[PDB]
Amino acid sequence: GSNIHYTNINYYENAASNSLNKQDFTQDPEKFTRPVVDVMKEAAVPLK
Amino acid sequence: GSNIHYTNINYYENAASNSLNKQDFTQDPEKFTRPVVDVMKEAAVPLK
Amino acid sequence: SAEACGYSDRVAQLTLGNSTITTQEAANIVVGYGRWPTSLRDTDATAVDKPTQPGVSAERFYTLPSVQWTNSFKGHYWKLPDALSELGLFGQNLQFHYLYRGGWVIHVQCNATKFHQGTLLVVATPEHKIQSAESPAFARTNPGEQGAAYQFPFTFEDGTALGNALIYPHQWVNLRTNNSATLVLPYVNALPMDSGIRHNNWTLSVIPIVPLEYAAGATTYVPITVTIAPMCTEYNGLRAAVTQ
Amino acid sequence: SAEACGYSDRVAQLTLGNSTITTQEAANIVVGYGRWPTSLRDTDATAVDKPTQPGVSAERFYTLPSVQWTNSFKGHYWKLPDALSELGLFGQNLQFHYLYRGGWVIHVQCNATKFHQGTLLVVATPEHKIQSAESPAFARTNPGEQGAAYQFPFTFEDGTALGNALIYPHQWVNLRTNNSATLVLPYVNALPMDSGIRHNNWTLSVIPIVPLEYAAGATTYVPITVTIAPMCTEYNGLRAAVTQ
Amino acid sequence: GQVIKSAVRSTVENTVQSTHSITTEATPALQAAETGATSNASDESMIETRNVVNTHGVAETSLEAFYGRAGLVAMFSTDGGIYRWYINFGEYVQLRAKLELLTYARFDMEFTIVAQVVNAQSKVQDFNVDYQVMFVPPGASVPENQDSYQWQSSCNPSVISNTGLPPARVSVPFMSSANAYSFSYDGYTQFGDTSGSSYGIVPSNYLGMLVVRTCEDLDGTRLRVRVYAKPKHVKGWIPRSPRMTPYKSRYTGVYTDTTKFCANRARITTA
Amino acid sequence: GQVIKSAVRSTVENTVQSTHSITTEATPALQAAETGATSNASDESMIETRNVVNTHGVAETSLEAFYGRAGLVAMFSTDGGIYRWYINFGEYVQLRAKLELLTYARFDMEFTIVAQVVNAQSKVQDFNVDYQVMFVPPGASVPENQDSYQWQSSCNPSVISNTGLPPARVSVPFMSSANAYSFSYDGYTQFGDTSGSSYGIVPSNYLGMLVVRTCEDLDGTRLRVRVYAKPKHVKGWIPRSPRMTPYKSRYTGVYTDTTKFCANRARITTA
Amino acid sequence: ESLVEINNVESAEGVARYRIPLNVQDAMDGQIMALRVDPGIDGPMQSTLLGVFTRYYAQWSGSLDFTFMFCGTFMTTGKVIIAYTPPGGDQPTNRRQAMLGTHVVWDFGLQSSITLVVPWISSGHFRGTTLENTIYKYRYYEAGYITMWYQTNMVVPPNFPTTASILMFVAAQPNFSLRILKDRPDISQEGALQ
Amino acid sequence: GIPTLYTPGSGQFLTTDDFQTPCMLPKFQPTPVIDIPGEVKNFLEVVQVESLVEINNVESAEGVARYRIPLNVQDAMDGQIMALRVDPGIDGPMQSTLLGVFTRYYAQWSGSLDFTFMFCGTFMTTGKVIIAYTPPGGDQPTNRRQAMLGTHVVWDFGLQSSITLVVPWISSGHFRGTTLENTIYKYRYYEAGYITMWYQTNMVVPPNFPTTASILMFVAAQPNFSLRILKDRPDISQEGALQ
Ligand SMILES: CCCCCCCCCCCCCCCCCC(=O)O
Ligand SMILES: CCCCCCCCCCCCCCCCCC(=O)O
Ligand SMILES: [Cl-]
Ligand SMILES: [Cl-]
Ligand SMILES: [Cl-]
Ligand SMILES: [Cl-]
Ligand SMILES: [K+]
Ligand SMILES: [K+]
Ligand SMILES: [K+]
Ligand SMILES: [K+]
Ligand SMILES: [K+]
Ligand SMILES: [K+]
Ligand SMILES: [K+]
Ligand SMILES: [K+]
Repeated sequence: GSNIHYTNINYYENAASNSLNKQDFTQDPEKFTRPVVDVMKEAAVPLK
Repeated sequence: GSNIHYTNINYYENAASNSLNKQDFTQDPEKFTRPVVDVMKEAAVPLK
Repeated sequence: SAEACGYSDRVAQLTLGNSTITTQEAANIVVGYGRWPTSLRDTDATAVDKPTQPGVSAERFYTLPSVQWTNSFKGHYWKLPDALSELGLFGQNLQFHYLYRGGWVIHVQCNATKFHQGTLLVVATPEHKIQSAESPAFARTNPGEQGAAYQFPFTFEDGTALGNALIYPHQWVNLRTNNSATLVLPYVNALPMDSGIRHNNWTLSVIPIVPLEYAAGATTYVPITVTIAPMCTEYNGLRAAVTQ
Repeated sequence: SAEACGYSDRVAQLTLGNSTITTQEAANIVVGYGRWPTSLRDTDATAVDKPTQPGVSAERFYTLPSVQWTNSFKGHYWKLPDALSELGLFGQNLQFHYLYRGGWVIHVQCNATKFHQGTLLVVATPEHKIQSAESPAFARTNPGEQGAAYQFPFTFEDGTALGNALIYPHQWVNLRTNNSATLVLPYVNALPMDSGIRHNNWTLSVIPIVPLEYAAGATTYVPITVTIAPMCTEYNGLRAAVTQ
Repeated sequence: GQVIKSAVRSTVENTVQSTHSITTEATPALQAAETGATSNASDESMIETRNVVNTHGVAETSLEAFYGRAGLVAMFSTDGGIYRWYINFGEYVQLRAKLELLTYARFDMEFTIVAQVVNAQSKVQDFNVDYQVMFVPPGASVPENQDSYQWQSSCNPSVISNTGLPPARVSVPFMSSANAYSFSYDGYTQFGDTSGSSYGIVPSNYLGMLVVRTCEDLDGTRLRVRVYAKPKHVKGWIPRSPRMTPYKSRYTGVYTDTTKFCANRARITTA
Repeated sequence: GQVIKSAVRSTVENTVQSTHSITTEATPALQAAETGATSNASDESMIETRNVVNTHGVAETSLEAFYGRAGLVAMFSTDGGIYRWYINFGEYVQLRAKLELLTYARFDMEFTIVAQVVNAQSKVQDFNVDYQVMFVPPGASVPENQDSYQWQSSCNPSVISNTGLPPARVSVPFMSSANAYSFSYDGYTQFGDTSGSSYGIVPSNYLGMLVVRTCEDLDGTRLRVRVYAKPKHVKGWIPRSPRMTPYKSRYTGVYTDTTKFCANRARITTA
Repeated sequence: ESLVEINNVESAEGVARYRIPLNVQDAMDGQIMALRVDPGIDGPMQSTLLGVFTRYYAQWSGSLDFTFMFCGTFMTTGKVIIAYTPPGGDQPTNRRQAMLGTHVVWDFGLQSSITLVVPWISSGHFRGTTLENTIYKYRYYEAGYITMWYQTNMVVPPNFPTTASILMFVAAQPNFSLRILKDRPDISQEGALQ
Repeated sequence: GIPTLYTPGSGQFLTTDDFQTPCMLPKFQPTPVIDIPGEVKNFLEVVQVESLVEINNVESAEGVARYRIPLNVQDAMDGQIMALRVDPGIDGPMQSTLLGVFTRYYAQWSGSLDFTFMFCGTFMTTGKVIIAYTPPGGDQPTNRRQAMLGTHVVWDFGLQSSITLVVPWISSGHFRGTTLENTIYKYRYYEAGYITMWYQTNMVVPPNFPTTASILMFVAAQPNFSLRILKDRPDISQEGALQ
């Protein structure tokens, strides 16, 4: 996988010159998968 | 032989980019040479 | 006294499930790569369903049909788990599940007399390919419980030297010394588990390197018997029974 | 809210092994004699061999062939473990062992519409004998997975009153109220374990007491389906497979 | 106004061992797609699971990993020693389809230029020649000829290289007048005009043109040029439904109607 | 479950001085190969030895030292300006035989590409031309021609270089879906098929293909390409019996039977 | 979740291809549908969100969420069984064989939908996204089948529609991931666009 | 830019070079390393494993028979049983062994060698044999008396079926070339000596017993063994590319 240690010095003035971002994480997808006002717990029925 | 001191900095993001490993040791070969359950000491007869 | 004097006793007893095997002429016990069978670690596993672990119903000794050490005998081999795919509950669990993982305890038997001479190499080879033919026959890659006769022992059926098969877990049955070989084998694969009907992890070979000879008039009919026990097994991906 | 208000919710989910059953019109869940299935205690056991406990490979839901609620329908029954003796690994473990012990989770299904009326008694009877004939036919005492049709429902096939079958664990599928019945059954016998090929501990009966009727023109084809899961099972006395 | 949190993860979710469940209380399997919410039934609730410490990463699907590589955006040959390319990513479909997976996005870009000389029959030549690529922002005068005064490029940025040198390469910042580029625009380019040709294009996405020439005249040959673009430092918003029909035009998303996406099979009951 | 330890060493074993031994107790020389164990008789027990502080290293036989160098894996010439090479190491025997010394192995790889132009008579030309090597994973569309759209390579990784530049070179990680590559597989490629042609090959070892082209058309000449691979960061398991017969096929280990490995001599009693 | 183009047959055009046909039966245990679960192969899954992104990669891993919504009248009842058959053989031929695998029994009611989780059950940590055989022999990676059968029957009142539809949704679970980006095979062109 | 001066070697492709290079898939995350038995870190672990010597490499011996050293009841004393150069990397009986194959992947070697022999006659078959190692200087010993002046072991057939003769590392230099090729390099300089076997007494058997028996010969590297300078194994070759 990715190296825990490696050179990370910027040689140029503008950030546009920098190499690619190295975060690459993901986030809870709820804003897309469950964009609802009322919480609907997994163990209960959705509608009542 | 190998140098006791020398540059060891990774310039790339992925470990696959790194240069060759520099360990190169060997290990006790018993798992291949003597994979037996009962210990058979060098000074004794093997079977009794 | 054996552990005290630093030697291996010639007698042995192997007990698994409802089966017990004994021998009074063993030559120690080999444990492949110095590793006993082990369960799949949570950090190595990938299949998410809770596995089936049959226990004693499958982890016991199964004796296969004997093979005769004939004058022209070139050797015999059995694929694992193929050889036991239709035997007992081990076979049933193997058929009903997509995935299987397990180790083995192998006991090869061949007794003669102090008037006979001969030597068998008993070797358990990981990923042993039967590739002497342009297009390998299924009957030879998966011979089942009957096993298959060797046709190319010198080249180990795979284009390598028979004499170098010693790099794999093995023992010898040298008639003047012992009448049995015992090998404990851990699961080996590049995966946590695999299909028991599409891949054989180990191949047990019994090959005569020193032909069977004897004092004139001695018993000429000398069988070789293989008894194998699955050990530390687990299965995933349950469905209807499927065989290769 | 259900446990707070003191009522039973009409929805239910039953999950065992790799199987999940749901219903949105249940009528609580019955647990026979108020007892969930339990393992054999060391103080009750007699067979000395270490038992086989297959786990999820056998403790899961098996759905049997459906039965039609015909105009002349008198009822249908299935013997346990007989009905599952040839299904999955439960069947294999039952066949390969002399002794078996286990409980059950039964889910009977029958949906119609709010335009249909009818009522089925769903009862699990311990030691239910089919003794209406001088010499009972094996086809009726052990009907297998297909089950057998009732011929004498009023006398419960055993010389007792159908109306008193309520003394046994049961529920009703009254179409205006529910479309399924669920029963959890513990192992019951006068012995710690017994043969699964010679004795049926329970018999599941589905009997129409109020005939199926409906508004003219409604769907007339109404099936009844039974899904059963072995639970907390163990086996002793391993050998080759044997069926009755 | 955000009522739904978005915690970050660096690995996929583990699996925890689960046991049987026989109840009228918990019913994970029952769902209602009408709500607009994706099912929340977990593996552990539908079957009995084992423990799986899953260390699989999520890096290769990040926006940076998905978009962070070069793709062809322009390819042409000079005519009279010059070529004018309007900067837009609709000519070559691969990168185009990728960008349209997002509604809005901010990113810097790395442009790489690969050029070589070809003859009239389009046969490549081993000929080193100096070439100039000049970025002409909207409003600046575009040179008409290979030797026009605009090539002085005292203000317009230019990159001069040689077909004998490695590909030229320069980074560009997020240049839109907007706060993000738009890869879908349901509107018109100007007030007072509702012609179809001015629909679906956001003018702020067009930053100008690249004009290319050989510094001196080639004798009978031409300069072949390929321009590649690589998004960097990507920030994106509002995922979109992927393109499911072939592209037909460079500037519009017009398409040919279809009655199916995947090919047919004999019957729905045979996989 | 490991009952046999594997301590590491950085030098071979020393020799310690020993003296004579006349006893019925210790018998180091007596062995029993039937046990499956290699003799444990030491030099010091078989003869009278002197002290030898042996500083000989063990580095050059480590997996990294043995495998850590480039070897040819592909060599071909374009046809119509293109060539499709299925990534596999069975065509050239040297590296192939090395890899088969292990059953399973994990390693990254460094690929080096050396290319030059040759004419119809296979005579090398001093001609600098740009070439493109595109990695096409299984499932992705493989270009049919030198100018097909797939060369846009917006997602597929590509490396574009020139025969006038040093050899191209890129590293690749351990890419198998498995937890190690397998150099011996006693099984079939799929369920439901037991034909010999689907035996002995583990599909996960095949990661795709490399398709090569010259960016523009060569006039009557072709591109000659050699691909070298160098394993890096090697981890290996289960040593295997070395190949002892010539290879005959690229995808199978089929061989010609033989009655001897080494050549014969007049008699067993004359060395 | 996005819709699976499940009814991909000659007689179904456009929107109709998303509907799984259900009808009042006059026989028991009948089959309703079948599909390979592999998310990246050509077929009903290729045009889904999951399918498109899976087709942008060479390998995948993870459990899959297959959700179904019944769309008949409020008075229309029924029970169906949906099963996942791990690999090894061919798709199950009947309900008895299918129910031996991972499955869920769905009862039509107020809660209109049900989810069948196709758990990640694989020999390796990842699978190839294509099952292309002729060249790579990737049929090696087949993930199995999902089949649906009548558990009881679809039942309706007098004069009601005797046919109804089920919509099929699919999505990746939280343990799903993809590796090795590759060009989506569905996006192509002849000449440069003008 | 920082002023630089590029040097000779620039642009070259040394197959044994060791530089860092850009990765084709910079964000790729490999499958986890799982527990697999038999991990090997150095091939010295392999050459220390005994393998059979193709010792009876004569016209009359084919296949498996080539591993058997013939032994038979004698009617004369002090006779020879076998002979072999001990060099692990030269063409001959050793070339197909594990030790031989790896030695053939290198140019130089050092270390003691383990030669183990297993008797395979009947339990009633007895005998004593002497196995000797003759350090270099002359030709192989012509008779048992000459052979016994060197390093040796006297083996008595019995319950313990095998015996080990350690061929100790006795060399002028710390290493020896693995080939004895003379015409070009004159490497005959490195010859390590000979191993010979002789009847110490005789093979003796009861009435009607097989009067011939076999001995299997094993060889492996000792713990002080090492190899240097990797080279292509001469046994692996091809004409055209394989299809
Ligand atoms: C002097 C060197 C020349 C290098 C090229 C500079 C290019 C500057 C323009 C940058 C604009 C890029 C963003 C375009 C995004 C919109 C795409 C579209 O909708 O078609
Ligand atoms: C864009 C630059 C191209 C560089 C080459 C990339 C190659 C990617 C494939 C890597 C796979 C290597 C492992 C193969 C090992 C299996 C060998 C075999 O069994 O034949
Ligand atoms: Cl496909
Ligand atoms: Cl297919
Ligand atoms: Cl030689
Ligand atoms: Cl010589
Ligand atoms: K158990
Ligand atoms: K268990
Ligand atoms: K995790
Ligand atoms: K729910
Ligand atoms: K979900
Ligand atoms: K030392
Ligand atoms: K000893
Ligand atoms: K040794």
